Amino acid sequence: MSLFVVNAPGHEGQLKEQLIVAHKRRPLLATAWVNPPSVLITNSEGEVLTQVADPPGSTGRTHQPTALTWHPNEELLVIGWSNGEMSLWSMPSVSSLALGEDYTTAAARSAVQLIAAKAATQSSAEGATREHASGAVVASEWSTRGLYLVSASQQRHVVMWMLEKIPAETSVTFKLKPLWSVQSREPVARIIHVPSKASDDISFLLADGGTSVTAINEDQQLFPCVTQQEQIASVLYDAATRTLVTLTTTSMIEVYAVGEDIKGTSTLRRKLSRIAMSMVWASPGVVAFGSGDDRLRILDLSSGSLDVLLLPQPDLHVSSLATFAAKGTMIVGTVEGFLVVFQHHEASQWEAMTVHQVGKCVDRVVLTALGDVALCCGGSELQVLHEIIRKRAWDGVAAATQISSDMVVIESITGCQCLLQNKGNVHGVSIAFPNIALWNGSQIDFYMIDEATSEITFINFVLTTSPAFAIHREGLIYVKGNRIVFETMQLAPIAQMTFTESEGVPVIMDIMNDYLVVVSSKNYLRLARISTRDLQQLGPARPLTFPLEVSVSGARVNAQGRRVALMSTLGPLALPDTRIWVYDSDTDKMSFFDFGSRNEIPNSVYWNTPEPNTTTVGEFEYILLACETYQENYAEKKAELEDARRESRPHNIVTFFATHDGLVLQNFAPLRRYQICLVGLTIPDFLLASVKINGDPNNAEDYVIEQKRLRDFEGLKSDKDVAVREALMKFSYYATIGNMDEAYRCVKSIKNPAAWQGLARLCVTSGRLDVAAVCLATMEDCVAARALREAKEDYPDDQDVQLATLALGLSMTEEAVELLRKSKRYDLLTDVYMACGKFEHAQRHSERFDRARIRPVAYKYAQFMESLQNMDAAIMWYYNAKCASTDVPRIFFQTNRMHELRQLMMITFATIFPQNRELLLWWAQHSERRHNVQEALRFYNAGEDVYNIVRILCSLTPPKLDSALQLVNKEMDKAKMRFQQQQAFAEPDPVGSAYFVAQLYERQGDDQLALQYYQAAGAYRSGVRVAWKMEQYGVVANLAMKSSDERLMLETAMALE
Amino acid sequence: DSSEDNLYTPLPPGYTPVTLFRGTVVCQTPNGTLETVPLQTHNNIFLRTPNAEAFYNNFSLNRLRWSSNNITSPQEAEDLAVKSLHMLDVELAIRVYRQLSQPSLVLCLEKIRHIHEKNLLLGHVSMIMGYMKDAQNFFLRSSQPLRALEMRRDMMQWERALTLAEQLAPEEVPIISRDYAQHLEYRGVYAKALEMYQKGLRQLPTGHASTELSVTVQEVERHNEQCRQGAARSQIRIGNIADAMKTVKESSEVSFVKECAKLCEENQKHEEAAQLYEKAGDIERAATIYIERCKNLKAAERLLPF
Amino acid sequence: EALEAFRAAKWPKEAMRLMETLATNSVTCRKFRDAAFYYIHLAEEYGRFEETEKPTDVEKAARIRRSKECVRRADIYYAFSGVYAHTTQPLPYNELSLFRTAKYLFGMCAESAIPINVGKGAILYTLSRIANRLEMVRTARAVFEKLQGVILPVSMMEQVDIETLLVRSKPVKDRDELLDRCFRCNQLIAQLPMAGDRCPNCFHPCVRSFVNFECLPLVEFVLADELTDEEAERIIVSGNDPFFTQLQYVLRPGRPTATYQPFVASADILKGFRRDEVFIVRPRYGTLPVPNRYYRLMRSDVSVCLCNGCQHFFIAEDYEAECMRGSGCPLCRYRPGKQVSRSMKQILFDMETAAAA
Ligand SMILES: [Zn+2]
Ligand SMILES: [Zn+2]
Repeated sequence: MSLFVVNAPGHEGQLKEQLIVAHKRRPLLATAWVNPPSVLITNSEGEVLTQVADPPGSTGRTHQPTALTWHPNEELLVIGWSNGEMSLWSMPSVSSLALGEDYTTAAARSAVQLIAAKAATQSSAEGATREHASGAVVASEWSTRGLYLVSASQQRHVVMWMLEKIPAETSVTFKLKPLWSVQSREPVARIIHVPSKASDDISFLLADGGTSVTAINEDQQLFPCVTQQEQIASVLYDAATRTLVTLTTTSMIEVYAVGEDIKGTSTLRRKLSRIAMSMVWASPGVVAFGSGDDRLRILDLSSGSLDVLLLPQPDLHVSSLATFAAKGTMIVGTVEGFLVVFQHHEASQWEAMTVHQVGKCVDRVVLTALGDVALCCGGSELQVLHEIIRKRAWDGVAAATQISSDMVVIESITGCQCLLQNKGNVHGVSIAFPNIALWNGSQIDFYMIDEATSEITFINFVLTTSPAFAIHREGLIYVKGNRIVFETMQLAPIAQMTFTESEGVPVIMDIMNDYLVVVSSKNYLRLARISTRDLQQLGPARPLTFPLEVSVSGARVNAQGRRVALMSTLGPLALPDTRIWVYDSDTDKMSFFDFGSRNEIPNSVYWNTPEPNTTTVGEFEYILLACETYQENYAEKKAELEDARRESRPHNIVTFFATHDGLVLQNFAPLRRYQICLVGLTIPDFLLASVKINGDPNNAEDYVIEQKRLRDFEGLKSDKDVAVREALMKFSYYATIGNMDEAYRCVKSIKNPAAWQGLARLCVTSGRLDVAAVCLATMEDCVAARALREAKEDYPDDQDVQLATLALGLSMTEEAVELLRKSKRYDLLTDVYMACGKFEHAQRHSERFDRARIRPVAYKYAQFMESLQNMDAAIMWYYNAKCASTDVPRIFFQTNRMHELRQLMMITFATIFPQNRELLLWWAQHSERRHNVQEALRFYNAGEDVYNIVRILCSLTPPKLDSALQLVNKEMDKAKMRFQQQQAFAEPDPVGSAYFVAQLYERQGDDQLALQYYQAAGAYRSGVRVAWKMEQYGVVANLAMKSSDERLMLETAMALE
Repeated sequence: DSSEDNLYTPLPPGYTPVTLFRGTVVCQTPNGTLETVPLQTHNNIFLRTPNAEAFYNNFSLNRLRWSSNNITSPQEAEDLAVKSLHMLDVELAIRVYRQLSQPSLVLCLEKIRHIHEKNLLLGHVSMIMGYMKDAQNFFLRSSQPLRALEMRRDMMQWERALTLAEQLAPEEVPIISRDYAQHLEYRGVYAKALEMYQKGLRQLPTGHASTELSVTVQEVERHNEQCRQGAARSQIRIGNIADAMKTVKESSEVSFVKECAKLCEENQKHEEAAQLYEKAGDIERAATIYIERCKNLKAAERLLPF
Repeated sequence: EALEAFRAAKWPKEAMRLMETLATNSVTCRKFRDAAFYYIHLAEEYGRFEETEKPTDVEKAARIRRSKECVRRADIYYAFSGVYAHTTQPLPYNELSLFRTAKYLFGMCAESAIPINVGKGAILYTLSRIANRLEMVRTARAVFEKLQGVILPVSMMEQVDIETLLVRSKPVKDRDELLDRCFRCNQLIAQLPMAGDRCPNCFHPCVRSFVNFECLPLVEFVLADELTDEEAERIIVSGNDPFFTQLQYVLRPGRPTATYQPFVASADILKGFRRDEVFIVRPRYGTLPVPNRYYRLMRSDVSVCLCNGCQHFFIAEDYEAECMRGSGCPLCRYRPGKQVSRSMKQILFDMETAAAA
């Protein structure tokens, strides 16, 4: 998280939209004002250096500065006025003094820059009004090497100016001499330069806002380069690839390739689907533009594909654009007053880094050399915004968090809260309760905190420019020169220590409890112990090795003064780095961890901060490190809806265990949008600064010091016991290092079941089971214990299913379903999906992966509706489970809805039920129960159940033998059809119903017919008993052996005798 | 918001009620006409919309399955679930708990949704709610008393499990002790571990010779070997040296004798330590301990060539 | 038919997965006949390994135990199908067969953990109502006082209260024609069978039929450690009750009656008897080595048969009558004289005919 400190140096005049100029490399900035017309020259951070009034020789008339331009290398400014004159503002160079290299601090360099700019000179170029024909100088442009100047007036004239850098006795002066006098069609809106070689030649382009883009070279002729059918709006040029882009007022863009003679050939032509359109270079070969709408548009010249970069907030309209190619940041300014900063990791590769709300109509956005954002807003308002990190501090009693340019919220865990507004800005904050101190560059102001009356009593200031300072209970430590001085709150000098220039100047100073860490500008680190009288240094300076240029930006020290966490930045532009550095001074070892693998960039890193008069803190609590980084279930959500309403780039609070064997990743925790920042670590409680309920982040009062328990400290809300807490710390440490046996040993002495559920979760994540049985048995959770025991009994060869069962018992659902996806067990996964009240997921999983447990899903839904007593869906879901022969009749009979079933079966329910075969057979059986024989026969015929029809027909009085014989012979013909098909592919299938017919003949003496129909039916046992009748015994053979029934053959062998 | 006053419905004056029917009672006017007076107890009990009063009226009248239709807050769902378990209605309990994010409880309830004996179901419900003594009593009075054992072993209350196993399962007494002994080996307590390992010996099963009998015999043998190993190791831990050394020498496992040989020096019984060091599988460390602690050169003279 | 396809090509892994999934589906959907069929086939296949693998002895014992568990589950589900149909559906039923089924379920439901979707309330209600209808008044009041201690559906308590209050009248005497008889003890089983359906005097589980669950004149025993199965039948063919002394070792006062003591026979006993007097049951768990069980046949007027795919006992006339339903054995759906190739082409031909319409 970052915030833009705002400097708004007012001027008596009115600001101009496009008249802000920023030097590319030197931290300089200048802008024009009118009535009274002047120019304000300021540094990158926004402090005013100088102001320059009307050009020399003016006869009482103030002249409006109409054009400004910076020299690409020299700290030289050129100003074209409105009366035809031209002036050059030049300050004496700092390096001409040939002083020492003691300018290692920004404040000293700013001071020498200011004292150099005080004696600056504004020189007049002779005869400028003659060359511009008494016309206002509309535009100006230096060459790439800064040797040639081009000026354009309002009288349609273009003049070439030669720069002569002559040496003098004390400095180097500059003379501008006119060379040409070139006529233009219209006053030139923009002058661009083309270099001969990609990285002294004459190659310029002039755009006058009309239908002409006139090139010019050393030939002194204004030959056009490219002319289009419409009036041009703007031109955007890439010097490295010599790529020109012409944009018209009608949302038309053309891409040209500039040759040696400044001639363009069209290769990419495109159309875009009051604020004038703006267009800037987002990346080499990638152009970003906006048409005053809510969307950005990004064009890739290499591929020709145009994408739209969306803004989630409606009503926003882009007003101006700028880009910083060094870090890849676009600064979108809006009419409302919203500044959006985009940082690179074609539209999918960009992201919104941050959002800022200045709150005024942004006329123009400019970017200085160091990355500061100058803003012309409100017509006559200049605001320089400098990105600084959120300066937050915590001592052990209260937290002081910076939330704006100057507002600081100081709040304690006891309920005390107060607001601090510094007279100047805020750059550093140090708290050692009740002492508070703020550093704003030039001076450090230290006050007290009156907790009883919520007052802040100002003690005093020290006029020091040290970037490193720290206030303590006994006094304040601040750097002054090459030395550091530790004093009291009443400016009583207690001690001081001095360092040589070869040892550098301290840049980082961090104190906590009674330990101090000092880091210089050349990676020199010193650790010391503060006392009541002296500062006992522990060892000499130690160099550190980092396996462009690495500069350490921050240093934190644990409460032992033994291990140091280090934040470093890359390059002179201070690009944040994705590495955390841990240094063990006692063992003199250097370890690091990379945040690039997690796609995260850190902001701050914090050690554990023990409370005052609390000496029961072990070294495992001291080695813990915390850092902030940034990249069907209807009665379920309402339980956490209170938290969801308490909610009214992602945050990652990540904690490591700093080990002498290396850095081990302990735990990770996402945050929410109302938890703005982490102010420090107070074991076992995170100290996230948060906004209150239904609050606003920009409000100063709307801030509370929120305290959330660690993810490894579940179930410990008393925060009183010490032995349990330290044993849990050791358990977490041994779980992270993988020493699960020592974790078991540590939790064995803990009577809190929270340690046991932590160990059970560790067993889930480590594949341990017999220890997990003890974990479940210690928490008095017999449900999970018996579930694990049955899982072991049912699956003795699979530990994955047992682990999934344990995780499900431990309220770990997502881990369990992922494990069961890994473990192939889709049926158990479907059962779990049903058991969590998600029948839609069960249906999808059944229809996608395992298409064999969809009937259980339907049946379980039917039972769910039956218990819910929504029978309208219960009946249709019992039908969908293909169990309409046992359950839908049951659900009709039990609810006494028999009349509706009778009406349904008499022939949404009537569309499906009457034609179902199983329902018809059930109703036939039910009517046969009611002795309604004829209705049963009718329904059996409608359901095509030959066995039951033959049984009833043969059981009737008189027996309807003819139709029974017809059906029996039809089934015999079907069986013979099957056997003939089998033989053509190369004793048919017996027909059971024929058995009944034989029984009739068995009661009528028709022995031969009874035997024939028994044999056709497959009644070998009855075949024997009917073969015994007259005399035949061979027919007894070939029957028993067909059944492979040993008893039959045995008995026949006995009976043959 | 009360637990001692019964709710009262004010009957209109001059009424003698004669029949309650569907929550409404017919009261006879002094003229003899019958007028229907509705009880406020049965208010809105035929309404299936999210109304709290209807849910409470159904809840009080044990209309639990009907009240499942009308639930307004998750707390009311929790009340319905705990009451449904309280009324021994597991079929409704599963349906309610499917909407309360307890998949383990639902899965374990689906295993007991079919049981109907009130003692056994009462014991299971008591175990689920966390009333172990009542659950044990119900299981003991039910048709499957062995559940009363399984709750103790799963909770590893080995004293109560062994107390129950003395009359329920005579053959389960050793195994239950053995794990206990192993747990005792974690606590530093070895004196009662000796008794637990000694009682852990299982008599040899006898019967018809087959694969099942052979596998049971092998399991009994392995259990006996583990019990004797633990007993000997704990004997060496406490100081019973001579008794444990015979068992150590009888076996052949190298790791077991290696673990047993370490603790003999602390009790100043260096003769058995000397005997075990040479057969521990290493001679260099044995000779180092000889020359540093034992100082018995006669034994080291034999190990000199190696 | 995909399960039959898997079993035709051996492949035990996918056959196991499919059969277990089908059995679980049938249990969850209360297809108790289907569940019994799937479970008995799972027990049959649990000893079908791959030919390239030689299983260990421990795995063999574990799979034997799982096969016996599946056999017990299949028996319980097949018994419970008709009782559940009578309890929850207005369907035609037999009375004496349902009574004996209820007695068997009561006997074998308390032996071990009851399988899923087999309820004690339904079986107790069925037994009570049938005993009241068949005037088994002493049995009716015994099972009613047992039924007092289970849970019944919300539309059953009033009726069961009325039934159990009315049953307290009438003389306390049960009919001697519909009582189970233990041929081992030669005594009628007047009291309800205990856990495992065992005789009060002998603790031996009675050998019922498996269509109407009526008792059979068979006595179970296991051979000693020095006998086989092949030679016994041939010795009996080549050429008063010897077990009575063993009987005197069972019901004699002072003898240990905590657990059932099986009858034991040696080679001396397996001689000098009738050829058909012995029934040899080889439990079909596949290729797993399991010793055979033996049964003495007390009487000859009752015909008993064994399904070649189940080796359960059935009444021969009732087995033949049930085989006409179009499945075969009611528990196994087994049909003799079936070739794997012909039946495997039958499903293809049926698919062709179904695709035509
Ligand atoms: Zn008996
Ligand atoms: Zn069979």
